[PDB]
Amino acid sequence: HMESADLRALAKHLYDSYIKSFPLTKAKARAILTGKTTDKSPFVIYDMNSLMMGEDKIEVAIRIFQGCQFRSVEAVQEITEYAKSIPGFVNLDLNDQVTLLKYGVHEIIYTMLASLMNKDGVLISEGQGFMTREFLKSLRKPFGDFMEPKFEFAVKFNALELDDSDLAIFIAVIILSGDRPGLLNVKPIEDIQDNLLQALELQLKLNHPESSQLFAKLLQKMTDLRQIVTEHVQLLQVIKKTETDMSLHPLLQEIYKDLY
Amino acid sequence: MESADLRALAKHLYDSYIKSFPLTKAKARAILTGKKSPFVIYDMNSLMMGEDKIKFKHITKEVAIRIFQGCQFRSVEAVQEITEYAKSIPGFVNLDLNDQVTLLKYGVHEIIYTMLASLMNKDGVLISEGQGFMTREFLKSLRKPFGDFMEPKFEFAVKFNALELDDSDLAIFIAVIILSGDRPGLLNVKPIEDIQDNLLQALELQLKLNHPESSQLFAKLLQKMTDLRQIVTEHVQLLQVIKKTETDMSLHPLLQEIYK
Ligand SMILES: O=C(O)c1ccc(-c2nn(S(=O)(=O)c3ccccc3)c3ccc(Cl)cc23)c(OCc2ccccc2)c1
Repeated sequence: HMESADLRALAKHLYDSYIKSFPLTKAKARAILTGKTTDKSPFVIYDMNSLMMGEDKIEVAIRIFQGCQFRSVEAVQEITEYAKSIPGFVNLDLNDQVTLLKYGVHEIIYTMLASLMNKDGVLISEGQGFMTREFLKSLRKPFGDFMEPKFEFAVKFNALELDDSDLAIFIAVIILSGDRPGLLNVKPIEDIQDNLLQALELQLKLNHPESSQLFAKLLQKMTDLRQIVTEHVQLLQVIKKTETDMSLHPLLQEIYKDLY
Repeated sequence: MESADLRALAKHLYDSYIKSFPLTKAKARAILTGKKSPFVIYDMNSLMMGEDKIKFKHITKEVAIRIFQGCQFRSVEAVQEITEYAKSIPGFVNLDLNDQVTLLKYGVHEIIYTMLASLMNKDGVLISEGQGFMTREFLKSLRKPFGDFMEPKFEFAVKFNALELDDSDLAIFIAVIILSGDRPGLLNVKPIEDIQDNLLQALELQLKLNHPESSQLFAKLLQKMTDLRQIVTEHVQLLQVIKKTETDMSLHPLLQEIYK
């Protein structure tokens, strides 16, 4: 246990890093998804023709799939930058640094994807675009079904009503998982996470006092996260045996080589 | 400001510098001179014994590369320590977040070189928080590109250490470097220079009181930031060559990400 002032200090630290590391915060995403801003209004893609006009303003299922893979790579870069700032992370064994990231980036991506989503769609191109869930759900053969459970998770997850400051600590807890497969020094990983959890517990208590057992309930959502990554990796594997024309990113190839 | 305030600011920064960096200059100096002897790497065999005995954090391809990379992991590790320290400089965290990021982005190299001198003498360099000592003859003698990559760090430390600065001098000098208002892309230079003029004020008084016998040490120390900039460009231009010359450098995709 740390003194509560130390945890408050840790939380502020991490919020600052998160702000610096991720250009599109939940705070900015919500201001776009709600409205009353002629300054911030997205272009909305709901069919093939509006997609064709989307390029001029900012095969189809592949074009969209590949574009998602490059946004994903962009996010691993941002998450890796953030992780580097978590107190203790860079002092870990170098091999374990990779393993935490190998197993953490996806669970973090979906968490952060939820900030860019509502029941009806998802922000793209750094807020400038909005692609509707119904349009994606209607893409051919294997795709389309690739996007829907993220929406199903995002709707429930977003009802916790967390903000960027809450999320910064929650992301950290994810990265610092000492039960990831193949870690060499689990002990120093748990000790760090024991601090992030303490920081998160306090942060949640103060920022959401009317919201009973949010800490518990937020920890339970990592159950949902694990399954989404399972279903997703099973899906990517099918496209790999179906589409031999297209490829993955070197960085992406690494995250999904082995893994539970 | 009143002299008591500069004495206070200097006391403040020394206190912060102590907590932020594991191995002070005072402690390194006690190690490099004499009076638990550090494990000494002076050739290929003693390095092989360095791991599996003291099992070093950064060194675990082939030998010269392994060492070259190990320096970069320590550098990344140190950047977090400097970032922690910067957060305590009065006023720093109250600046525009983009500018905090810019000041660190362009400052860490000069601070790393500066502090590297505290761990160096003419004959070698401390590693692993003092537990190791790697000889300059060994580093200087690594093959083709790598040998010459390490020797200038030593060439700098020897001249710099002839000023005979201590941690209380160095804490302010570091602060002055961070708060450099000529870094590219700053949005609000005024408050950065305002802070720098105070750190300079504290630095000038500190040197006068701590080194009264040493005329124009303030001046001579400002002249060394002329040196630092040229050494950092030389270094960066040198890394550029190794990246384009050595194809034996294949690290894990996620590692290259962390260590870029
Ligand atoms: O303890 C520390 O504070 C500490 C800080 C920096 C280095 C260190 N970094 N680099 S660098 O990555 O090229 C670099 C340098 C300046 C700016 C940017 C990047 C070095 C290159 C040569 C040398 Cl001799 C040292 C360094 C450090 O080396 C300890 C070490 C030496 C040999 C094997 C393993 C570890 C220690």
